[PDB]
Amino acid sequence: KCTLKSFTVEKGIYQTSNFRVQPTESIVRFPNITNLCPFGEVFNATRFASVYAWNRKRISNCVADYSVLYNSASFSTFKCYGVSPTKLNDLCFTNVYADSFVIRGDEVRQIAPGQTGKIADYNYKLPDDFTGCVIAWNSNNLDSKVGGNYNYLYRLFRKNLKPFERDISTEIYQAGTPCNGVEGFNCYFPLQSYGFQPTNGVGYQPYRVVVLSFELLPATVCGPKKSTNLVKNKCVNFNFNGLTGTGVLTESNKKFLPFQQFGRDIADTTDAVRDPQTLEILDITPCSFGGVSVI
Amino acid sequence: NYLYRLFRKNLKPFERDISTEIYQAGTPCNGVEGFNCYFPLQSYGFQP
Amino acid sequence: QCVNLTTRTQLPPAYTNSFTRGVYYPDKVFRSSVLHSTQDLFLPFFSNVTWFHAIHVTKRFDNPVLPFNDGVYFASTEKSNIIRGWIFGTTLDSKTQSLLIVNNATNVVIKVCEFQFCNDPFLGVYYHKNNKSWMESEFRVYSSANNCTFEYVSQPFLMDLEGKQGNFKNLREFVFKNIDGYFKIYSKHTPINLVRDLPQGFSALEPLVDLPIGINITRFQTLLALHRSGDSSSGWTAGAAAYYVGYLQPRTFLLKYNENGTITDAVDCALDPLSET
Ligand SMILES: *[C@@H]1O[C@H](CO)[C@@H](O[C@@H]2O[C@H](CO)[C@@H](O)[C@H](O)[C@H]2NC(C)=O)[C@H](O)[C@H]1NC(C)=O
Ligand SMILES: *[C@@H]1O[C@H](CO)[C@@H](O[C@@H]2O[C@H](CO)[C@@H](O)[C@H](O)[C@H]2NC(C)=O)[C@H](O)[C@H]1NC(C)=O
Ligand SMILES: *[C@@H]1O[C@H](CO)[C@@H](O[C@@H]2O[C@H](CO)[C@@H](O)[C@H](O)[C@H]2NC(C)=O)[C@H](O)[C@H]1NC(C)=O
Ligand SMILES: *[C@@H]1O[C@H](CO)[C@@H](O)[C@H](O)[C@H]1NC(C)=O
Ligand SMILES: *[C@@H]1O[C@H](CO)[C@@H](O)[C@H](O)[C@H]1NC(C)=O
Ligand SMILES: *[C@@H]1O[C@H](CO)[C@@H](O)[C@H](O)[C@H]1NC(C)=O
Ligand SMILES: *[C@@H]1O[C@H](CO)[C@@H](O)[C@H](O)[C@H]1NC(C)=O
Ligand SMILES: *[C@@H]1O[C@H](CO)[C@@H](O)[C@H](O)[C@H]1NC(C)=O
Ligand SMILES: *[C@@H]1O[C@H](CO)[C@@H](O)[C@H](O)[C@H]1NC(C)=O
Repeated sequence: KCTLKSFTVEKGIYQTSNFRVQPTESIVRFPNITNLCPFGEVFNATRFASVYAWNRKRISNCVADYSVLYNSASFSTFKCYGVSPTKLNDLCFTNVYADSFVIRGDEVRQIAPGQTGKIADYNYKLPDDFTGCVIAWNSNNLDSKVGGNYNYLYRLFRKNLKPFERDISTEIYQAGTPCNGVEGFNCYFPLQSYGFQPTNGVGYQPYRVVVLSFELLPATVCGPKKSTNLVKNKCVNFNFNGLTGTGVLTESNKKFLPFQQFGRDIADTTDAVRDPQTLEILDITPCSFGGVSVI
Repeated sequence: NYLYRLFRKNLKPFERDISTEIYQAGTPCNGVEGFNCYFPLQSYGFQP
Repeated sequence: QCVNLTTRTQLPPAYTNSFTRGVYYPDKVFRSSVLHSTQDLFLPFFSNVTWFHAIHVTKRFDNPVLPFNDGVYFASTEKSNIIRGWIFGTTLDSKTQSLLIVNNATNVVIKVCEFQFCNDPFLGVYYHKNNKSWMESEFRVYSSANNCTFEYVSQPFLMDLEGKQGNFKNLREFVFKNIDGYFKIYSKHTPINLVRDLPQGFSALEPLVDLPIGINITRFQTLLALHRSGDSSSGWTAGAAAYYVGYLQPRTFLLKYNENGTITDAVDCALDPLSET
């Protein structure tokens, strides 16, 4: 009656609407996660270099997962600038630079973009538009030894460091009669040690710090891309390798070539897809739908 | 004096959300400031 | 340390005819018993291709300069695996990133990295007369590298390396493309029984790899191997082999997909009015 927009209906058959089966139990299927960059090598490393000679590592061509690092809760400081601790999983970048070093308690504040300080100016200067994260965790049981761990060194005298600049040439600094490269008046040593003690408090205890920066300009490393289980014989919203569709998956007798992922029927419509997890071929058929006539 | 919400799970047009309950980012802290949860409000800090 | 190899006679370049070759799968879509018209970078049917020889008989050692416009079809007619690898780049002197692929005696190396490439890079296999054995001994390709961004080495294995006598019995077809920062390599192998030709018939090349390199390539070169048992630049034997190089351009092809799902025939859309129809 609403379809004909009248309160009287003549004898006959009328097409009113279309019954469609709503999809249920949506599934996402992504390939096996078996290629992870050695984040443990950066973190779990037995020894760390000095802050003026911080360890530099490249990260690319993996399937990274930052959720485990965030949920570890073993890090005293986890500060991300330009990104959030969450939502970092599903982002891709061309490459990642990892800078590892060891600092003291008060040095944590100085390791930040836009923050002034002697160390932030002569040891490690962060760019103003820095995008990435900084992770600092206490290492009183590893980087602190009875009697003084003086293995970690920081520049003390310097005439300014550009962002992400490495300066291994730290010749004797002249403060103004020149000493001609000899220790003496008007020229002091450029380096100075920390001397971490077990007796030192939280403000002077050693802290292992790793800075991760993401650079993008094709992306090489991406996130875990978590997947779900496989369900058949039901109208399902499926996502196979970024191909999103709706329909029921059934066992198919078609044999795919090893290099072919999904098949298309006549007129470029998807007909069968191979799930990357187990290399199984499934025919996709639209679930039941059709017109509804009123007699 | 001026504050803006920083952490939230989306708002439809023309809503007011006066409640500022602590936001959980994923072990839950159970309404206590700490890990996996940060303050939802942040100040502007206007200076001359 | 690398030294230019002398004693190489100069002969004008030879070009031969390619008959329905250089066709590959445009994408990873499975099709059965259909007709698909696709426009992509391809090699023309019945086209001209550069033919380079390697025969002792001069010694006809050919590792010349070859540009890389939009993609290269590389066919190798061989009997003892003389041709070893390929080099891609622009400056070839460590001032620009370059891609290197070498299948040495034990592994396969794909390395995107900055090489100080020699003007005459090559491989060298030593043959022992006291005991029958052929082994790789020399590898004069690059000098050093400071930055080196992409590394890939396959699992170790063993290769024949022996120089057999007779007609050619192996064909290795490759297609190299560089699009959207992705380096695509398609490959196939075929048994043949010819002495000197580019074999006719239809052969669809299956994709091999799609590396996310993201560099600029406008120049490519080949790497062969030589046999030793004279001086460092005169005492070398080439070994029978040949290779044909063709250049791909954007063309439209009509492919036929059979019930198996493989490409069994194709027609160029701009060759003759019959194929256009
Ligand atoms: C092979 O020949 C080329 C040029 O024919 C040589 O390149 C020269 O290398 C020297 C030192 O490396 C340079 O000073 C010259 O300027 C180069 N010449 C040119 C034209 O580029 C190359 O050194 C030779 N290889 C050898 C001798 O092993
Ligand atoms: C393939 O390329 C060759 C050379 O690049 C072509 O042969 C040349 O043809 C022109 C006239 O069209 C002549 O002036 C040249 O002398 C030829 N080159 C040589 C080395 O003789 C050839 O026509 C091209 N096409 C085919 C099908 O071979
Ligand atoms: C073929 O190339 C591979 C890779 O470049 C060589 O394998 C490397 O050999 C060096 C020297 O012993 C080792 O230090 C590396 O660890 C090897 N890399 C691996 C195994 O991935 C191989 O030696 C080369 N073959 C020959 C005959 O020289
Ligand atoms: C260090 O190694 C342990 C055990 O292998 C692992 O549980 C931990 O997650 C690693 N550290 C990081 C930061 O992932
Ligand atoms: C994917 O990983 C699962 C879990 O180990 C395994 O059973 C399956 O065979 C793997 N599939 C492929 C294609 O590697
Ligand atoms: C036997 O062959 C090997 C190569 O496999 C070679 O290294 C060795 O020198 C040969 N033996 C003699 C006595 O030359
Ligand atoms: C290596 O990369 C750095 C990146 O800053 C660049 O400055 C340098 O020129 C490159 N080449 C060498 C040989 O260091
Ligand atoms: C390739 O050339 C383009 C020219 O616009 C340039 O922008 C790009 O940086 C180059 N890439 C490399 C890896 O040289
Ligand atoms: C597929 O190829 C096989 C031979 O490998 C052949 O016997 C068969 O007829 C082809 N077609 C099919 C299975 O539909």
